[PDB]
Order: sequence, then structure tokens, then C-alpha cells
Amino acid sequence: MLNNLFDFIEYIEYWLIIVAFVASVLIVVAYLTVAERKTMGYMQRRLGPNAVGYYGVLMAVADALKLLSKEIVLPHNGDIIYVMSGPLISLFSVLLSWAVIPFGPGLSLLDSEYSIIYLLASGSIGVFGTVIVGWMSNSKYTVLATVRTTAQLISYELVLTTVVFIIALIVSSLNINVIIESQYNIWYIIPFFPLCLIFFISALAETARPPFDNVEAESELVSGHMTELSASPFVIFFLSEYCSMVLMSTLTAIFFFGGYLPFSNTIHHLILNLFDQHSIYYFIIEGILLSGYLAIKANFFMFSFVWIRAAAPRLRYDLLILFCWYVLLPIVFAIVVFAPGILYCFDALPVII
Amino acid sequence: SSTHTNDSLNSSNYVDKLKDTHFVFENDKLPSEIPDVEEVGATTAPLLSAAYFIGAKCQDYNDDFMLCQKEAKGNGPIDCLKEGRRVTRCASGVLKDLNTHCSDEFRLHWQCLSFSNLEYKNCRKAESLLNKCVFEKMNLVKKIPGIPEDRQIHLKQNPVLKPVALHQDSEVAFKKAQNENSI
Amino acid sequence: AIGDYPVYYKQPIRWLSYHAHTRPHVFYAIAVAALGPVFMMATPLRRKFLYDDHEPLPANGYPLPNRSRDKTLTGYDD
Amino acid sequence: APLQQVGRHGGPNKCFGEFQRVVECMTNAKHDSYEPCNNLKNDYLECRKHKVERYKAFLMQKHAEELGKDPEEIGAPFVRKRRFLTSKTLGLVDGDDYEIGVEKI
Amino acid sequence: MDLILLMLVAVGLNIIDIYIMIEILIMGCTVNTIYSASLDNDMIGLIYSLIQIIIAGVESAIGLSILVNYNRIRNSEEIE
Amino acid sequence: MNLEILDLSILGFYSLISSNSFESIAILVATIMPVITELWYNYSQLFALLYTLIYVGAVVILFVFILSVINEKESGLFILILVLLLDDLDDNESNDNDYNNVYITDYADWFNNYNESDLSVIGNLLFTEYALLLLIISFILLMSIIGLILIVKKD
Amino acid sequence: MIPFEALIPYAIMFAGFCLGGGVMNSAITADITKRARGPNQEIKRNVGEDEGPRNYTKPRYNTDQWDKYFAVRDLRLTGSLRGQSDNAVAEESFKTNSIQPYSNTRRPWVLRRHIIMKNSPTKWARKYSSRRDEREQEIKDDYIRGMGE
Amino acid sequence: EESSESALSKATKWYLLSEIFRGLYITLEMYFRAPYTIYYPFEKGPVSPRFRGEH
Ligand SMILES: CCCCCCCCCCCCCCCCCC(=O)OC[C@H](COP(=O)(O)OCCN)OC(=O)CCCCCCCCCCCCCCCCC
Ligand SMILES: CCCCCCCCCCCC(=O)OC[C@H](COP(=O)(O)OCC[N+](C)(C)C)OC(=O)CCCCCCCCCCC
Ligand SMILES: CCCCCCCCCCCC(=O)OC[C@H](COP(=O)(O)OCC[N+](C)(C)C)OC(=O)CCCCCCCCCCC
Repeated sequence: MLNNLFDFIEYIEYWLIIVAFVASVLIVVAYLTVAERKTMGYMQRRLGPNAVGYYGVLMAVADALKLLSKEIVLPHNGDIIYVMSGPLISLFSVLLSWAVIPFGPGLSLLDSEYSIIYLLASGSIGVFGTVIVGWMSNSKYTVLATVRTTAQLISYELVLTTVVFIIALIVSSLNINVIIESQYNIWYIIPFFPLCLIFFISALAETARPPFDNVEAESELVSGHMTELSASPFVIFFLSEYCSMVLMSTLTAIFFFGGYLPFSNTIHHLILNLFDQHSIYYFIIEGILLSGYLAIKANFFMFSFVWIRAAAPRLRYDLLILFCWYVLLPIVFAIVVFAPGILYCFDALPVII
Repeated sequence: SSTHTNDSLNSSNYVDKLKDTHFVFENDKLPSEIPDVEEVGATTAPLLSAAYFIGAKCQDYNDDFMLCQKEAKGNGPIDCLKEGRRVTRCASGVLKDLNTHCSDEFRLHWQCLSFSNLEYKNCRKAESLLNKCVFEKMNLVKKIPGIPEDRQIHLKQNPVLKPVALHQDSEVAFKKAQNENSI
Repeated sequence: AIGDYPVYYKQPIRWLSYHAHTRPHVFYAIAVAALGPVFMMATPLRRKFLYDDHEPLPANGYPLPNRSRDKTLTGYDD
Repeated sequence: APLQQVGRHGGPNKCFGEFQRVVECMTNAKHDSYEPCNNLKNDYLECRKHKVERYKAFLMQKHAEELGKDPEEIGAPFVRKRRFLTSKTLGLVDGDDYEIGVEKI
Repeated sequence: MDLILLMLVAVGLNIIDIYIMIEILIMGCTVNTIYSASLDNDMIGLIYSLIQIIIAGVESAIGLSILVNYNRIRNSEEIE
Repeated sequence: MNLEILDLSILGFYSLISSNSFESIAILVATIMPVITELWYNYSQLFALLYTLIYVGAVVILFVFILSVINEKESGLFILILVLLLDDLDDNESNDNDYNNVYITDYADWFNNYNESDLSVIGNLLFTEYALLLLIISFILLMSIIGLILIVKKD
Repeated sequence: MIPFEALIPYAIMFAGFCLGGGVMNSAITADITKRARGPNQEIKRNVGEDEGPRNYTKPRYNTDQWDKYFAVRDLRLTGSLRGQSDNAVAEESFKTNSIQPYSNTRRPWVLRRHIIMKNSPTKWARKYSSRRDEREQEIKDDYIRGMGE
Repeated sequence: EESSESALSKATKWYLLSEIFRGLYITLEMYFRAPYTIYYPFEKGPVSPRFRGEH
């Protein structure tokens, strides 16, 4: 057979694309954990993991497989609901939030003019997943990291939501693809540099990364909510924190560094002229290039997640809630009344072309 | 705008299951009392490519077709059936001309539109060749009403927003005209 | 008054300096925010010196000619 | 007067015309009473819910049942799965019956 | 079935459970408005729904604030 | 197999048996999710996302925030299934039979060449036509900020 | 002194994005193009000898309501939602294949099955009071009562 | 009133995180330095003749 097998592929083709998409995200997340220790290792004059697989390539494999084969500790044998439900919400939200990220023009699973709302809505479901982990527990350390966890995520959600809305206001579109294409002539890091610092600061808090680390602070509250997590509930929750790191690093690339747009249009043009547009080999190269530009921009921020962790001491929680309210929020509302003013003054109010 | 409606195809088959949508056909053709017209067969991309030449050639009939809708006072579909066939015949006239005068210039342009998300900003090199050809062989021009001639967008020599990726057939055809024509 | 808190209606200039040193989180958020409405007020200056406003978009449906239907319209008939 | 029944694109929607004709009659000055506008009020309600027209569909369904008329031969052909709007069904000359692509536009 | 007031069996025995029932009750009103507005292709109904969601949020915040101060009022010895 | 029915039957089963406040807050989340999902498909995708952003992201995590503050302390299978089955039988919210059994369509038209999202029109009317409704809302929000602080703040 | 062992994970994360993007750009483009070649499977797969170079169609984004009307209009002409055709005259099957979807207008399931959301002063009168429905049924009855005149 | 820095200088350092960006830069200098790690058990740390071990 050859004719009754081709249509089989055409009936399964769009499932292979999704698996290639999910594998694409998980490979980045899996090797983000290694890159965090490999990078933070070399800034501390260490080496980091280089013994598990040649040069430590199989380090995420060992850590995941080690925990996937640990004894799950349930309060009573049939309490799998309590342990898993917390991390499961967190993992689904951040895996569903990947559905709007485009790897090129139009290459996103969900394309709709409400992509920005879908992205902020999905993240807020993950916030609900985080606080549930401790709220079903009697351990004092685990239940400690709910009231402080709840407000930290609540407080820096306003700042992250408003920043996204200012960029959406400059293009007058809540579509991810339109925002990226709107940055052809200029990258929004040049006009809105302060928002990028505010976006990156807020992004750290939302993922509970240091220096906004007070939730899962080893010296303060041990593993935080994870001091009661082991085996699979630990990995799923740990994976969620690194899906968010990859996502929020990609989102900073999209909103301020042009997304998949090339660093040089000339180099992009010269490279693609070596392939014929009438053969599928041209489109693989463009897709590799366009995701390559995003990957390099995204990698720089996954680097900065680790880089700031190796350079800044952890910030005290009481001084952390007052930072986003008494410093960041007035600035963010000041700009949201500033950008419409400048645009109107020069008759440059945006329209979705 | 991707809002769900009761009038066309929706986003997903899960919308159809909730609405219990039936996609209903009607075999009955039009009665013989209404003289037949040959419907336009062009798809989306060719129409967007020839839209400004349909506007230049069928301007009187399009205005008259609409003025019949304005003055029909709600009975527009029934009382403008004869004036609605002139527009269909006029537009078929233009697409038939482009196929018999500028077949390669036309096809190159709407292949570019099918390659660049159906956006006019991405296909200026192919579009400029098509406009120049149409002018000499049919006298049609592209004009955007409401602005001075010097400030039309498609004549902008250095546009701010440019295509990310080039159309190979457009760039190859353009430089050939830089030798054939720019003598 | 080497360090006294200024009174706004007697020392307007020094009152802002006190807040531009001790409350940078308030003074410059107000300064940034006011730069928006200030720029809106300077819009008439730009009209007379830089360029006119663009022509408004044709976002009101099909442009209907303001006249009566043509009577001699022929061609493309059945 | 305030805008009511605004479409999803900023213009008048399906039933705005009927509602406007009601307001013209009710606020008119040549009417002694509201009797002449009673039919226009029904049309605006009809345009929105089609209750009278759905009722007419119920009798034509019920009348055919009492006469034995075959539903497949009096009704109109329909397709429930959008993937099976095949070119054979659409009537295209050399159309297969293989399903169509409704994955990504 | 609900004419025997079954929904009273479905509301818990804490003041916070009443607050939730008020939200679930109002949620039904907004869903009804979104349903009508989309069928009619009327955005005025969608303006109403947006107001209902925003007003239903302010009602929650005030109710919780009263409940929070109600709770600390008992636990107000604070003589340590 | 309209599976949206089975989600609510499970939901209607746990609403009759919830004891503590953990399950009571669970009924809230278990009700919005069918509301959001049944709005995402069918009727309005815009208001499915507005609900997630405003209800789940804003008012739901406030409940669990104060439950940890308030306290955490402290039927028969025949009657429940009997009640749920009785609740299950009659689910016709309206008694216009033709309105519930006869389907309708709309006809599209090309007269709207300026196509923009619903949120474009809603903003177009809320910031122009009903600017009083918008301004009162910011006034209701203002009173809450004052109202929260006077109720809760100690000194 | 650049550490290459430290940058190995990044070169693998760079390949992760490229793997997903390279597949999506090419697979979706190939599928869109293939279905835009003709109305049957024996046309889509094979390439004719007298056919010229293949012009791929890139996936479309940022659409509006006209693109939902254009998509169905293209479907009725070529059998694909993104077919290509520039014939000045359509097939004679174009005049008898308009798809008009008919769907119900019933309230959401949650609005009429939730143990709490369905309870309301007016929702009981819709469900258990005949006052509204008897009044409206008069108008339906008087439709057929007026065909005699 | 006796602070030598002007208001803008004190606020530019505050809003633009002057010392933090320096702190990052010093940490990034170490990234291009030779690490200290030795690959035991293929290498051993220094020992001296006075060392006390097994009897
Ligand atoms: C991705 C799946 C996520 C959900 C995983 C859990 C699924 C288990 C079924 C619960 C969800 C069904 C929805 C109705 C809520 C019912 C909540 C409840 O009554 O308690 C359930 C849970 C287990 O306790 P149980 O033994 O069932 O009841 C007696 C305990 N004294 O009591 C507990 O509180 C234990 C911890 C459960 C916390 C779940 C939080 C609420 C659910 C939110 C996530 C799912 C959202 C709803 C989606 C489905 C909606 C129908
Ligand atoms: C340009 C884009 C990259 C940098 C973005 C951030 C700028 C930070 C400095 C402005 C704030 C400020 O307050 O600047 C002024 C400050 C402090 O000056 P001072 O202590 O009074 O100097 C003393 C007296 N002098 C002026 C005679 C010397 O200078 C700095 O600490 C400079 C820090 C430079 C290293 C950090 C940059 C590299 C980070 C990573 C880049 C990839
Ligand atoms: C107008 C231009 C707008 C620019 C917008 C940018 C503002 C950013 C914040 C500045 C205010 C500030 O750093 O504040 C410091 C605050 C609160 O300090 P405080 O309690 O008020 O005491 C100090 C002030 N005193 C004495 C005047 C009262 O806490 C912090 O240490 C927050 C440090 C966060 C660092 C996170 C890592 C950075 C990652 C990104 C780079 C890799």
C-alpha cells in the first residue's frame, strides 16, 4: 500500500505538529534547568553538572526519572487528590499559555484578536494553582507560604497586567502576532525601556524567582510549599516553574525585542536567497531562522533569570509588597496616561492595519 | 474579529456541537423570470489584487447598484436584481481582461498576496509592475480617494513598514523590468 | 530653616525640592504623568508648525454619491 | 436619542431597522393614538425571536407527519460535520469525497 | 424540583458559603445577558454584562472586608 | 454527547455534601470553569476571557486569601441520588416549545468593510455614548477604596 | 576565556525553538498548499508534468469577519478553505451550493442545569408559570386565524 | 538640604538601579575566568608530608 497510507498521514499530520510543538517546549524547559546550574556554576567558579551524560547533557533526564521513581508521600494512602491537584493546575495553565506564542508569522496554535487577554487569563489560573498547594496542608512551613504567596502574586499581577496593556495600547491590538509585526521599524525596548525593567522585575515575582524568592526560601521557609511535596507532585510543580521561566523570557522578547523579527534584515535576506521558494527546503530554513531569532532573544532572558539569581540577595517580603504598590504602580499608571498623550499630540493614534 | 455568529463558519467543531449546527443546502436554482448571470469565479487573492481596477472600471455601476440599495428602502435584495447583474458582468469583464492581457503580471501579484498574508504592504514590487502594465493596455489606474496624488501609499518610494521576507518571483521579475523598461 | 519642611504657599520652589529628595517615588510619577496631558495641550502648536491632521478614515460603509440615480446607465444588460 | 441594537461592528444590526420604524411611529405627531404602530411593534419582536415563524415551521413539520410525507424528500439536504463538506457534496466537477481541511486557515 | 427550594440544601453552613452563593446567583444573570446580546448581535447587552461583572466584583470586596473585620473583632484581646 | 451536562452533575453532587469551607470555595471554581468553557465555545469568546481575567484572577483568589485568615475548624447516598435524579428530569428553562425545537440562521452581508472586534465597539460606546456609566463606575471603585480602609483598618 | 561547556545547554535550547518552528513553518505551509491544488486526492498528491513551479501559500493570521466569508466562498469554488482560482466565470455548481448554517438558540447548559444558577424570581416564572406563554401563544394562534381575512 | 547630589542624580541612580547593574557586571566577569574545580578521583588535592590519615 502507498495510497491508503498517505491519507493516514494526512489524517494524523496535525497531531504530529502538536507533538513536535510540545517536544519543542519541553526540550527548552528540560535543558533550562541544566543551563541554570551550568551558568550559575561558572559565575561561582564552579563547573555545574557535567557528569550525567556527556558533558551533563542527560541531567534533566536523571533528575526527572529519579523523582518519578520515588515513593509518593500521601497523608493517607488515597489522598492523591490533595497532592496532585495543586501542581496540575499550575502545569496546565502554563502549558495552555503556550498556545498563543507564534514561532513565525501565523505559526501559533491559537490565533485570535484576544491573545493578550488569553495570555493574562491563563497565567492567573496558574496563580490559583500555586496557592492551593499549601492551602491543603497542615504543615506549618507549607501553610506559611500561602498568605505571603497570595499577596506577592496578587500585587505584582497588577504591574504585569498593566505593562502588557500599555504595549497593547501602542498598537491598539490585543493580538500577539500584531504586536510583533508592529515592531518592524523599532523595537519597544528603545521607547519603553523602563517598562522592560518593570516587566522583567514583575516577571521574576510571578514565577517566585529570586531576588523575589520569599515563597520558597530555603533559609526562611525551607522548600516553601514543596517541603511537603515529593516524587511526581514535586516534578510537576517544578516543571511549571520552569515552563513559566521559558514563557516569561519569551514574552519579554515578544513585547520589547521584536519577537521573531531578525536582528538584521540584510543577513536575513542574504541567507534566504540561497534557497528556492518553490521547494519545501526554503520554508524549513525560514522557520529555523525565525525561531532562531526568537530563541536567541529568549535565551538572553533565560540567561538573565539565572544571572540575577547569582548577583542579588533575596528581598524581604514586607519591603517587597510595598515596592510594587508605592513605586511601580504609580509609574505604570503615569505612563498609561503619558503614551496616549504623546501619540495624540502628533496625530499618531494606532490602528490595526 | 473572530466572533461566533449564526451566519457562517465558526472557529471549531465544538462550537458546531453546542449549537447543533446543520449545514443546509438548497438545490433549487433561481426561477426563469430572473435572467441568469455568470457569477464571478475568482477567489480571495485575485479579487484583492484586482480590487482597485474593478473600482476604476465599474465605478458607475457600483455607485448605481448601491444607490438602488439606498433608495429601495429595505426591499434592496428584490428591487435591485437587475442592477446587481451589471456589477457582476462588469467585474467578470475585468478579470477576463487581466487573464487575456496581463496574465503573468496579474498572477505574479496575487501569488504574492497568497504568500504574504493577503497584505498590500508586502507586495509592492509585484504590484508596481502590474499597475504599470494595466495602464498601458487597459488605461486603468489605481487611485485612493480622499488624499492628494503625491501622498498615496502605494507610490511611497521608501515605506516605513516593509515585508520581512522577499518574494523570489517578485524580486526576479522586478529587476528584469529594470532592464526591459528602464532604458 | 536648614532642614524644615517647606510650606507650599510660602516656599513653592523649596517644597518641590523636599519632595524631589525624600519622595522620588511620588515626585517623578507625578512629573511623568503630567507630561501626557501637557503634550496634549501642545497639539494645536504642532498643527500650525509641523503638519495638519490626516484625512479621516472611510469607516462609514460604502461611500454613497450624493446625487440621484443615473438614468442613461446602459451596458452589461441581459 | 440613545443608540440601541448596535451591531458587533458599530453599525445597525439586523433588527435595528424595525426598532427605528417603531420610534418614528410612536414619536410621530400626526397620530392620535398608538394603534397604527401596533404592527410595527410585532415586527421588532418577530425580527429578534422569530416566534411566529418558528411556529409556522412546527405546523409544516406536524402536517407532513399526518400526511406521511417523507422528511428527506420535503426537507433540504444538510451536513452535520464540517469536515465532510466535500467537493462531491459541493457539486464540483471532479471532486473527491475525501474530507476537507478545517485545521488551520 | 426547585419549587421545593432545593437550592437551600446546596448552600453551606458558613457565612463565606452565603457569599459564594450570591456570586453564583449573579453569575447566572450575566450569562443570561451575554446569551441574549450575542444572539441579537447587540453590543449594548455586552456593555451591560461588562458592568455586571465589574459591579459584582465591588460587591465581593466590600462583603469580604466586613467579614474580615467581623472575624478579628472576636479575636481582639491582643493583651500580650 | 453533550458532556457539559456531566460536569454539572458532578458539581451538583458535591454542592449537596460540602461540609468545610475548602469545598465551598471549590464549588465556586467548579462553576466558573463550566461558565467560561461554555462561553468560549458557542456564545462569546471575549467574555469567557474577561471572566477568567476578572473572576478567577481577581475575586476567586481573594476568597482563599481570607479563608486562611478566617478559620479552618470542625447524609446518605439514597436521598442524594434521588434528589439529583429528580433535579435531572426537568431541565427545560423555557416553555416555548417551537423556540426550543426549531433552528434559525442569519444572513451575512458585505456592507461592513470596517470589521473590528466587539471590544472595539464596546469601547467605542462606553467611552463615547455611555461615558456617564463609565464615570460612575470609577466613582463606585473610588468609594470601595475608601470603604475598605474604613471598615478594616484598626487605628 | 569563553566556556563552551557552559554554552552547550543553550545550543540545545536554541535547537528546541528551531525544531518546533521549523516543523510548524514547513508542515502547515505544505498542507495549505497541497489542499489548494485541486478538488480531489488524485490531484493533490501528484504533480503534473506540464505544471510549472509550485507556489506555496503561507498560513494566514489576523483575520476578520470578511475572511470567514471569503473562506467559505473559496470553499464553494475549489473545495478548499484557501483555494486559488482566478477564472472570470464560476462553475455552474456555484449557484446551488451556498452553505447556510442553522443552529439552535437555547440558553447555556449551566444556565439551566446548575443547582444554584437556575434559581431566580423570573427564571421560575419562565419555567413554572404559564402566564407569559399563554399570552404569547395568542399571537401565534392569530397568525393562522388571519389567513381567511 | 545638605546632600551634595542633586535630586535628579539621586533619582537616576534609584530608578535605573545603578549599583545592581554594576553588581551583575562583576558577576559576569567571573563567567570568563578559569574555574577552580578539579576532577576527583582523576586528580587529587595537595598533600603534605605531615598529613594524618590511615594508620
Ligand atoms: C486538573 C484537575 C484539577 C482538579 C483535581 C481534583 C479533582 C477531584 C474532584 C474535585 C473537583 C470536582 C469539582 C467539584 C468540586 C468538588 C470539591 C469537593 O467536594 O472536594 C473534593 C476534594 C476531595 O474530597 P472528597 O473526598 O471528594 O469530598 C469529601 C471530603 N471531605 O476535596 C478537596 O478539596 C481536596 C483538594 C481538591 C482541590 C480542588 C480545587 C477545586 C477544583 C478546582 C480545579 C478544577 C476546576 C473544576 C473543573 C471541573 C469542573 C466540574
Ligand atoms: C546602556 C544599556 C546598558 C546599561 C543599562 C543600565 C544602566 C545603568 C547605569 C545608569 C544608572 C546610573 O545611575 O548611572 C550612573 C552610575 C553611577 O555613577 P556614579 O556612582 O555617580 O559615578 C561616579 C562618578 N563618575 C561619574 C565620575 C564615574 O553609573 C554606573 O553605575 C554605571 C554602571 C555600568 C555597568 C553596568 C552596565 C552593564 C550591565 C549589563 C549590560 C549588558
Ligand atoms: C522615571 C523612570 C522610570 C523607570 C522605571 C524603573 C524603576 C525600577 C525600580 C526603581 C526603584 C527602586 O529600585 O526602588 C528600590 C525598592 C524600594 O526602595 P525603598 O523602600 O523606597 O528604599 C529605597 C529608597 N529611599 C531610600 C529613597 C526610600 O526596592 C528595591 O531595592 C527593589 C530592587 C529590585 C531589583 C530587581 C532586579 C532587577 C532585574 C532587572 C535587571 C536585570
